[PDB]
Amino acid sequence: LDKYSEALKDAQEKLELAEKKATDAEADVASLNRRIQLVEEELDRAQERLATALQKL
Amino acid sequence: LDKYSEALKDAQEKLELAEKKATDAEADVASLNRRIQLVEEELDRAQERLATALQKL
Repeated sequence: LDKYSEALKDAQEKLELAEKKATDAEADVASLNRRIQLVEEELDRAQERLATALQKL
Repeated sequence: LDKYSEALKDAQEKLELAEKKATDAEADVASLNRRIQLVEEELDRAQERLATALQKL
């Protein structure tokens, strides 16, 4: 009962931590998706500014 | 024993799933991290190309 209870408190805590890791990994997926998109948008802007600088050049 | 064994297999399944929520979220953030590294590297290369175009300008 304890082997399972212990395995459970550990599986359950590991779950809360895996769920937390998932929460954080997902928070990071979302925070990075935001950041990736921000760098993609800023990249498009750098590329547009580059096309502009190159046309001005 | 069954209550703990079941709660355990469920904590373990939830754990494997949460680990996969995290692994998939990790795969996604990792994909995104690769994208931020590549896009941000291009942001900076575009920004550097831009700085170059602007300096040349």
